[PDB]
Amino acid sequence: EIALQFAREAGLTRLKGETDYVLSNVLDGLIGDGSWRAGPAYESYLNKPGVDRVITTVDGLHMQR
Amino acid sequence: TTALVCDNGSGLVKAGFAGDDAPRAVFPSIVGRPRHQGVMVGMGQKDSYVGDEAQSKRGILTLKYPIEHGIITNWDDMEKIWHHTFYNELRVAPEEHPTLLTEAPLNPKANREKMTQIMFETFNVPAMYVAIQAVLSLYASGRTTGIVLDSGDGVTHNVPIYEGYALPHAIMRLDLAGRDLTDYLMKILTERGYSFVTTAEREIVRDIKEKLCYVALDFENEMATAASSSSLEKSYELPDGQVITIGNERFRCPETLFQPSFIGMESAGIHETTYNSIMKCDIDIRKDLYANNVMSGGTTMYPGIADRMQKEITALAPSTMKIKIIAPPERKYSVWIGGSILASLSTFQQMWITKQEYDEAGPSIVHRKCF
Amino acid sequence: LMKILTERGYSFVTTAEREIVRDIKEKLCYVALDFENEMATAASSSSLEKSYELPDGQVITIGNERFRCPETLFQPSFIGMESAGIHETTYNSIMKCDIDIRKDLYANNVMSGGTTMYPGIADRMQKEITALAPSTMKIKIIAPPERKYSVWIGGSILASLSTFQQMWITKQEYDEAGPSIVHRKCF
Amino acid sequence: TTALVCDNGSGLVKAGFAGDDAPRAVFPSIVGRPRHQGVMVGMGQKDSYVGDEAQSKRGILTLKYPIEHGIITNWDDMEKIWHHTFYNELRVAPEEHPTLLTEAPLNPKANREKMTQIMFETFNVPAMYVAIQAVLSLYASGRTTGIVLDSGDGVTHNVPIYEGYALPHAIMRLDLAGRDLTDYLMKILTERGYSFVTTAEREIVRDIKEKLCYVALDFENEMATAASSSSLEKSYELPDGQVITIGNERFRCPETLFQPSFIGMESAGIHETTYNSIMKCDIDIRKDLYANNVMSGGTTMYPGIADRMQKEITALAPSTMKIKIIAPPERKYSVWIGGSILASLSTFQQMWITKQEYDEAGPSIVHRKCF
Ligand SMILES: Nc1ncnc2c1ncn2[C@@H]1O[C@H](COP(=O)(O)OP(=O)(O)O)[C@@H](O)[C@H]1O
Ligand SMILES: Nc1ncnc2c1ncn2[C@@H]1O[C@H](COP(=O)(O)OP(=O)(O)O)[C@@H](O)[C@H]1O
Ligand SMILES: Nc1ncnc2c1ncn2[C@@H]1O[C@H](COP(=O)(O)OP(=O)(O)O)[C@@H](O)[C@H]1O
Ligand SMILES: [Mg+2]
Ligand SMILES: [Mg+2]
Repeated sequence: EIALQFAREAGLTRLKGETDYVLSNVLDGLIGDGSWRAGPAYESYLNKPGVDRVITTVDGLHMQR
Repeated sequence: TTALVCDNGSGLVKAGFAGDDAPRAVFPSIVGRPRHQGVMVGMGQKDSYVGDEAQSKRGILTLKYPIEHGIITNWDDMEKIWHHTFYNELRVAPEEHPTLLTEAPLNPKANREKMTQIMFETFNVPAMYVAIQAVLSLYASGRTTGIVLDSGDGVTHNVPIYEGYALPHAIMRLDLAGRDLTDYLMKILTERGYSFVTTAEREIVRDIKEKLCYVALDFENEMATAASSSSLEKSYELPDGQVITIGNERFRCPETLFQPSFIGMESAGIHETTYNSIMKCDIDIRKDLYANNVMSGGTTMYPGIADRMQKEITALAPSTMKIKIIAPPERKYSVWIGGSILASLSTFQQMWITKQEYDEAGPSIVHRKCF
Repeated sequence: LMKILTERGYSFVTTAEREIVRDIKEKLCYVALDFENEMATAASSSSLEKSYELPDGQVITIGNERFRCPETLFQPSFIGMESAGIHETTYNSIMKCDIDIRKDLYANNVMSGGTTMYPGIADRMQKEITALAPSTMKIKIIAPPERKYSVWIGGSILASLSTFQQMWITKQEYDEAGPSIVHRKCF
Repeated sequence: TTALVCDNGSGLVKAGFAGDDAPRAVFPSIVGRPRHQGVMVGMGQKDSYVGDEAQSKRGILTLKYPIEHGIITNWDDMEKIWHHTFYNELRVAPEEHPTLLTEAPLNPKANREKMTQIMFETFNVPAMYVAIQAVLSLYASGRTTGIVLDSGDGVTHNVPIYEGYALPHAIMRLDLAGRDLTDYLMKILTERGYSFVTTAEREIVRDIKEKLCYVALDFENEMATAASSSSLEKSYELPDGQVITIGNERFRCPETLFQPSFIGMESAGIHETTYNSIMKCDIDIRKDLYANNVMSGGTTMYPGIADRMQKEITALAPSTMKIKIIAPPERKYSVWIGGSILASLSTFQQMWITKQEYDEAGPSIVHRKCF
């Protein structure tokens, strides 16, 4: 779990396959499936399937059209 | 005469009669005052609103919590709260009932001193008593050995008890509870364009957290899944008809309990706090304390929290020990149930703080006849 | 309406003619539910046209001016103003209040005054606000028949409530504070 | 190659080359369209006027602000403004120069995503980076420790930094800024009979607010002076030759910054927000934060606002601490100067987000290499 926490937050698995080969065996020893080379999956807010423009209390004092 | 049990928690107030199975009145511990200037004469407006009444009209009020991190900051508001609890929900006369109270461990002593003074002067109660919430929680579950993790709205504390003997030096306290989770969710919700800033909108975020949050068994595994598809997404309807949709915010908000560093606190997660508290007891009672974890309080109602706690403790404890986490379905009211049980025991009737005693000793008597 | 009746050769330029045109507007105009749809019908046939008798015996007939005149309430662009329509003004007026009272304010649209008396204006208001409002919310328009005198009736009520006789302004108070007292005592 | 810094604020857009002392181009962020009919043929009237040409001809246009409360709302209008900034105001090709963009803290994450995508697809910039405006304000001050209060046209926010270490949990954001003050001044000017309702007449109110308003040291004493005599009354000449005179409105309009309840907002004034943001930090850095208050933004240029800030904070902080407010004369352009410094540092050349790095991870990359 600690290795995955560094990967997602800091970026330990940025190279995602061309690491120093010292960090490789340590990760390979921790998780043997070898799935860390894929990279940490990230959520993209560009698409917005559930985009919900919401006028709350503050946003309702100042708008256009 | 009939005894009264009043659990004045940070978020909600539980009240009722001793010997009952459930509290009779449960209302939020909020006092609201108008923020706009009135224009229509004849209806009449009160200067303040208390409890459910302040919740209904929250669109024109500012709601102030009289209790913060378990310590009563505003005393006039708490006086009004007790007035309400005594005359508009239970419909009782305080002078004719012995009332019981609860207090979080390791709190300032001025808090309980003022509580005792207020109840013996403003309301003239014939008898009173202040108990530690964890002890009542242990009474409610019908056990005399185990470690209690009571996590309410303001305070999350651990109190290990063995064979009716507590170990005060092992008691932990952490000011990380439901209100901080609500604040963290209010901060995180801005990542999706939803902005809640007003005190009325704080309550809405609280309802969202109550109805849509859960604790993930594997945090990194859960985050990956929500980033891969839209399975975990759910939509909530705002009071004005608009709809919002929250994704990984569902399990990020409660994760502050296990990773306090999200909100800038240096303390350890509640699992590590429980382990540290167990490890500070004697070596001969750790086997029993491992196998009698009792959770109670509102913050322990997130679905799946029991499994995550069991997994973390097992990861911390030695292999040969057996870890059992006890989560009764009525744990939200465990403190009040325990208080009702304690007030109905015959042996306890000799432990009340009578008015006579208070008069002779003074508000200082709360530090002797109470733990 | 004065500027638009010139399109049929009718000219009104003096104040008495102003009152006459105002009377025509009171007696013949109405608010069309779909301005674009109603404009097609008027240009297609002559069912919408009516007749009015001028004070000196001449007879005038007006067509699409019946519902183009009151449309300026919804599209102030007709008289050159940049401001938005009354429906969108009401919508904005609600979005500037606190989120917990929007539900109640949708369900209590009260309308009053003579300009509100046009036939069908309540239905057009309801349709426009429903178009602007969220789908779940219920839009209800309250249009009492005597709304031409709602302000006076409310004044009559407020001047007769017992709890009001302490909110007066008296000459003795006037002499001490001067004309500035009105902002301090009244809203 | 030379870098560009583009501080696309809510009210004005600042642009220039890195290493330069002042922005080369400053123009209002307005996109305008005609609201009449063009009866003269042969002029070939265009569709949209952007920038100064919109202000000059505003008598026949409707003016629309694409950025509001620091959040871009009309992306086509923003695209037009960026196109104008790159081509007609700087006379440079965006495809050959690195660019730096600024953003307010606590914005929705989708806001910077679309900025990154537009820069990397429509303009094909070689590299780009997004920084928080508050941090860049500290770079221009030549300081590495202090709390910044940035207040522009849309957003007023606080960011505490100690020894180059930011504390995200103490960041404050308040949507109360210059546009709100202009609207409140419009609403108050109807008391003297002056009426302003069109967008073109909004800009005149902005000009009179800039040229006549000042922050009062003591509000109540200032009101009495205004009502007693005519000393504070000043005259302004409208563009048509008509003259207006305003009285206490000179210092009532900026008072909203300290009393948000004037415009119906519930949050506290800027002074209390600044004090609260410091008090959320560790107690061992509060002395430096009191000693290094830095202010920036247009809404800070009111005469005598720094003295009011000092008086207000010193009344809240303990008596032993020293409050030093820093208000450099060029603080209206602090953010751009800080950006120009940052893009010019050799050690910053490795923090750019390149096109080769963009496509690899998609627009999501902006949430990792930036803050
Ligand atoms: N089903 C639920 N899911 C998540 N949180 C809950 C749920 N029910 C209650 N809570 C939380 O519990 C808190 C109050 O519970 P409680 O322990 O009664 O507080 P207190 O002990 O102060 O009275 C609330 O702040 C709420 O956030
Ligand atoms: N039946 C009607 N249909 C349409 N318009 C009307 C009608 N009656 C009155 N009006 C309009 O209402 C306007 C003023 O009415 P009223 O509500 O008395 O104004 P005020 O509120 O200023 O007293 C008049 O100019 C007239 O054009
Ligand atoms: N001398 C001044 N006095 C008062 N207000 C000013 C002055 N100069 C600029 N402003 C205000 O500053 C606001 C925008 O300034 P600026 O900080 O550049 O905004 P942004 O940071 O969004 O570019 C304008 O709305 C204007 O009202
Ligand atoms: Mg409790
Ligand atoms: Mg700016």
